[PDB]
Amino acid sequence: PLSETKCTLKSFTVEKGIYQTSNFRVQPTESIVRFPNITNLCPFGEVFNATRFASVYAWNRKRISNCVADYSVLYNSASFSTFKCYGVSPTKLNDLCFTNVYADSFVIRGDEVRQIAPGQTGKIADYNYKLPDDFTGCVIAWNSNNLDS
Amino acid sequence: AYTNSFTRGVYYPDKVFRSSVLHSTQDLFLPFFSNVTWFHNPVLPFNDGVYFAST
Amino acid sequence: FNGLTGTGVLTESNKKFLPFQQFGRDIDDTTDAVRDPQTLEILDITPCSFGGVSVITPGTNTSNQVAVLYQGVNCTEVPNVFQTRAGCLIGAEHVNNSYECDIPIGAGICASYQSIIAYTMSLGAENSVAYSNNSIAIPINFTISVTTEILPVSMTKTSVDCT
Amino acid sequence: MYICGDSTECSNLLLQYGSFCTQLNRALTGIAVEQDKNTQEVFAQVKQIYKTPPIKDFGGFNFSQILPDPSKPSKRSFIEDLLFNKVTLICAQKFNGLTVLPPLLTDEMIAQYTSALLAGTITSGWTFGAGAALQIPFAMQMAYRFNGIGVTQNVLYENQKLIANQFNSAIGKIQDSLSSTASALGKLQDVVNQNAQALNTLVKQLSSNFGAISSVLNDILARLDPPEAEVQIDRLITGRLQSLQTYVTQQLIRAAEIRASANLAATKMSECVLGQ
Amino acid sequence: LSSTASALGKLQDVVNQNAQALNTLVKQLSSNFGAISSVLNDILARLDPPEAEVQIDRLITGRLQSLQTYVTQQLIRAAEIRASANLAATKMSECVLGQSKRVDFCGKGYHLMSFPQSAPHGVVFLHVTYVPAQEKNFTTAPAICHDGKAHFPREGVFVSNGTHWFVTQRNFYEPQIITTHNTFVSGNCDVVIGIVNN
Amino acid sequence: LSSTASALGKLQDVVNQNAQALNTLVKQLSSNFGAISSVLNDILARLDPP
Ligand SMILES: *[C@@H]1O[C@H](CO)[C@@H](O[C@@H]2O[C@H](CO)[C@@H](O)[C@H](O)[C@H]2NC(C)=O)[C@H](O)[C@H]1NC(C)=O
Ligand SMILES: *[C@@H]1O[C@H](CO)[C@@H](O[C@@H]2O[C@H](CO)[C@@H](O)[C@H](O)[C@H]2NC(C)=O)[C@H](O)[C@H]1NC(C)=O
Ligand SMILES: *[C@@H]1O[C@H](CO)[C@@H](O[C@@H]2O[C@H](CO)[C@@H](O)[C@H](O)[C@H]2NC(C)=O)[C@H](O)[C@H]1NC(C)=O
Ligand SMILES: *[C@@H]1O[C@H](CO)[C@@H](O[C@@H]2O[C@H](CO)[C@@H](O)[C@H](O)[C@H]2NC(C)=O)[C@H](O)[C@H]1NC(C)=O
Ligand SMILES: *[C@@H]1O[C@H](CO)[C@@H](O[C@@H]2O[C@H](CO)[C@@H](O)[C@H](O)[C@H]2NC(C)=O)[C@H](O)[C@H]1NC(C)=O
Ligand SMILES: *[C@@H]1O[C@H](CO)[C@@H](O[C@@H]2O[C@H](CO)[C@@H](O)[C@H](O)[C@H]2NC(C)=O)[C@H](O)[C@H]1NC(C)=O
Ligand SMILES: *[C@@H]1O[C@H](CO)[C@@H](O[C@@H]2O[C@H](CO)[C@@H](O)[C@H](O)[C@H]2NC(C)=O)[C@H](O)[C@H]1NC(C)=O
Ligand SMILES: *[C@@H]1O[C@H](CO)[C@@H](O)[C@H](O)[C@H]1NC(C)=O
Ligand SMILES: *[C@@H]1O[C@H](CO)[C@@H](O)[C@H](O)[C@H]1NC(C)=O
Ligand SMILES: *[C@@H]1O[C@H](CO)[C@@H](O)[C@H](O)[C@H]1NC(C)=O
Repeated sequence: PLSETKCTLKSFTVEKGIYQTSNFRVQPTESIVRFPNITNLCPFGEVFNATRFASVYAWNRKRISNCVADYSVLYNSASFSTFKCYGVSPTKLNDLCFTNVYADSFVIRGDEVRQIAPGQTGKIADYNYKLPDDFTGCVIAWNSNNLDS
Repeated sequence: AYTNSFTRGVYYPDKVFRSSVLHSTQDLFLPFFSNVTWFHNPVLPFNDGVYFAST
Repeated sequence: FNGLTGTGVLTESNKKFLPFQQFGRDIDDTTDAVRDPQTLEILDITPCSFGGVSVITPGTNTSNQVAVLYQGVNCTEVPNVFQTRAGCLIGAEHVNNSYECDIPIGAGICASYQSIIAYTMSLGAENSVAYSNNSIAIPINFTISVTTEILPVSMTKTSVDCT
Repeated sequence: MYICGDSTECSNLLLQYGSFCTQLNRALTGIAVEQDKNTQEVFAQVKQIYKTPPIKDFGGFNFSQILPDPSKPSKRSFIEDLLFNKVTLICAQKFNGLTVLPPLLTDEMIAQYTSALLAGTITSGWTFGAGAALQIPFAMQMAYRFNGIGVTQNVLYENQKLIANQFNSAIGKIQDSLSSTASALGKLQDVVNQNAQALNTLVKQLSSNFGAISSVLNDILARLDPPEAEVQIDRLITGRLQSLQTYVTQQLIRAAEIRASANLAATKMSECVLGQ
Repeated sequence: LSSTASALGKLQDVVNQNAQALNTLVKQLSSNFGAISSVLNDILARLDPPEAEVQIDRLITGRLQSLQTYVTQQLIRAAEIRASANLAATKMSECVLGQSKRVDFCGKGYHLMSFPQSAPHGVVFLHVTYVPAQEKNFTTAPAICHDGKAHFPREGVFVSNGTHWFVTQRNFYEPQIITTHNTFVSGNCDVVIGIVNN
Repeated sequence: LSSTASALGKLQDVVNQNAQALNTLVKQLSSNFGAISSVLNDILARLDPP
């Protein structure tokens, strides 16, 4: 403690008195994690497997809840191309526990794929489908040149 | 048959527990000392929420 | 707890919840009571001890040993222990005498060299004047004393530019 | 602790802002150490500690309402008890680093100082401030105090009973005024309210977005990439620094006037009680 | 004063505070403040006006906050120094140029006079004070009545060494025989408490 | 009093100081502060929200 006092006073001589050096914290151990009892596979697999899509004038809306969502298996897949996930991290999807999930699926042309992003205008962006000024999940797009082509 | 609903329409806004604290909140509450349209099977408007007191 | 990450020490809570709450709080936002998602009970959260550290030294020139005081936590989890009303100090021998004392600590307890002893300060010498309604005390001799005091009037004049 | 709650890389980012963690602590330490000298200067003016004699022959005056009472928790008198009741072990700490330090001078020694001063004034006149205590009857002290304002000393020695009765009635009348009027102490309550509201505002300002995504560090840290979370961890430190600086500045400004009032009170105690 | 040092604590504290404040201010000039480097010449030399301005803005705002804090602290310290100077001026004007009757203003006891002396950044006073000692206690009496007339003392107090009565001043022991030159009559000795025959 | 001027130094100095402080507070409204324009009415209607 005398060495700490000499450090905090930046001198080799200290006069009689009471001095403050630092503060301490009790190190916590034995971390605990709790979770509910829900146990059922989620139908997002059939959402992504099945490809019967619509277009912009009528975009499908699906509700995803009461699942055990696994994004790591989809993340490592090379079938899809663009993740570019805003808000939450693409790799940190498995350590935060969500409240509700919204799914939208449709088909768009290749010159407007970049137009689907918050805080920007365009032609099909500002007139047909706007993303709000805050984070809303993220968007995944992939090339299909054998079904609708 | 208008009636003065004095101080009815107070509900817990959130699923949180508090104690001995004066909490200021903002939500769709029924204004105090309002007038309610007594009725007696007509279609009625639903603006943003209906306080359906009944006997 | 279901995405709620928090540090603290848990205890069997004594407060009561209505069947529709999930967690309580207090002034501002201090989550204290939480309901577990599986076994359906209630546990309250309180901080574990923390505080600053103080060192009492009698001067390097005089001696080369010091005392360590912990403000906040009391000496139950700190891995010549003495407990006071303001933290606890280790390294000082408690005595049962009162002296007009050196370096103060707090709540009337003050420690000084003698080998670093901590005690309760004494206000001063106690005497009782023998009051009476039929006697007065008159001085017979007088002395002339000289007293000094220092007062500052100004400091250095400094100017600082911007560009 | 207040700015970066139990986080590591938050301290790493804070280390790039110079040393904006020590001067605030130094100023607060100076305020705390000065608040001890403020109390030490006023009361600690008598060298010894006198106590009242068992003799209660004061010529007619009744001082039992203000002298210390042995059958009390801290040997306090009636007026001190009334004053204490009219103003509204170690667990004090939060998740913010708010700490309250106990004063050096406990209430018992303050009461002892006041009792010593009262006993010296009663049983030694005004001679206990210059040299040593010189016992003298109370009646002659009152006569000299009358003589010091122009009125001759033969007025008191022939109207002693009337003055004793008037003083007793005046002493008795103050208890009702203190007990009934709850708005008498309008000067010892403003500072407490101001300090409490300032601290409440300081602790309440934490839950603010400040333009970031969330007002809590842990939730942001567990969601964003550290390569990208650098900007979002920022815009939060820069506001808390401003809040703390404003609080410290206001504390200094309001402590200056308290110190001035303490100096005035010390002057009043030195000049009006020890002498005339 | 020659040998015992450390009695000039106030001036040393003021000088140390000023020096520490200035040192901290000059030391604050060497932080990144979120930029790339702590010197603007390097940033200008390694970059171009297109984007070199952001780091410059960060450095400017940080230095501006530091300067503002230093100025505020200096203002507070100057106000305190002004208050101390006012107190010193009042003391010098009232005690040096005259005599003080208020208790415990200049010195500890009955004030006599003072001498001022200079200092590196202040002033030092040398008060001369009067203090009694060698006390002796006697048997007193408020007033003495002769021939039914209650004489009171003009200025002083009645005392007795055991057999005789004298009148003496308050702050010294100079016995004087009781005569009609320093005692005045008022009424009759039937209402005063403490009347003693003489 | 009626002949010598500048005798009311303290009051005039206080009034001048207060007026100067208010004036220099008012003047700060037109500073660019690093934006694209000093006034806000045009800046809100000229650029996109981002
Ligand atoms: C449709 O869902 C099934 C179910 O997971 C996927 O089947 C996997 O296919 C790969 C490659 O053929 C196999 O290596 C796995 O073992 C299969 N898993 C299971 C559980 O059978 C299939 O890939 C999905 N189809 C598309 C187009 O994504
Ligand atoms: C020191 O801290 C310990 C930790 O709790 C205190 O222990 C308990 O304190 C509560 C109230 O503070 C008492 O009601 C309990 O009886 C205490 N338990 C025990 C086993 O002592 C302790 O009181 C604190 N103070 C001291 C002097 O030890
Ligand atoms: C004053 O007269 C009294 C009479 O004896 C003496 O002072 C007191 O002496 C008693 C002796 O029992 C002590 O208990 C008291 O404490 C004394 N009073 C004090 C110290 O105030 C003494 O003879 C006379 N005083 C002097 C200085 O000679
Ligand atoms: C204090 O004064 C009282 C009264 O003036 C003195 O004592 C009185 O003496 C007479 C004798 O002439 C008695 O009749 C009274 O009863 C006494 N009264 C009291 C209260 O004692 C006394 O001598 C004086 N001094 C002291 C020390 O009491
Ligand atoms: C001096 O005043 C006190 C007041 O506390 C008197 O003590 C008693 O006070 C109560 C409540 O005020 C009264 O009802 C009693 O009559 C008081 N006297 C007693 C003996 O109990 C005390 O008596 C007063 N003394 C003198 C000499 O006036
Ligand atoms: C009190 O003082 C008086 C005056 O000083 C003393 O009276 C003197 O006593 C001596 C004793 O031998 C005589 O020679 C003197 O003539 C007396 N003085 C006068 C003026 O006559 C008295 O003795 C003292 N009493 C005590 C108890 O000390
Ligand atoms: C002072 O002397 C007078 C007269 O010598 C005293 O007055 C008389 O005292 C006696 C004895 O107590 C009484 O019987 C008389 O009634 C009193 N009056 C008269 C007219 O004779 C007086 O008491 C003495 N006082 C003192 C304090 O000694
Ligand atoms: C309801 O409306 C009627 C019509 O204006 C009004 O007279 C009455 O006071 C209202 N009731 C209230 C305000 O409680
Ligand atoms: C959750 O599951 C565990 C283990 O199967 C069980 O002990 C617990 O009671 C369950 N919680 C419920 C049913 O609320
Ligand atoms: C150390 O302390 C001793 C005793 O008080 C004193 O004589 C000596 O001068 C001190 N030395 C220094 C360097 O202060």
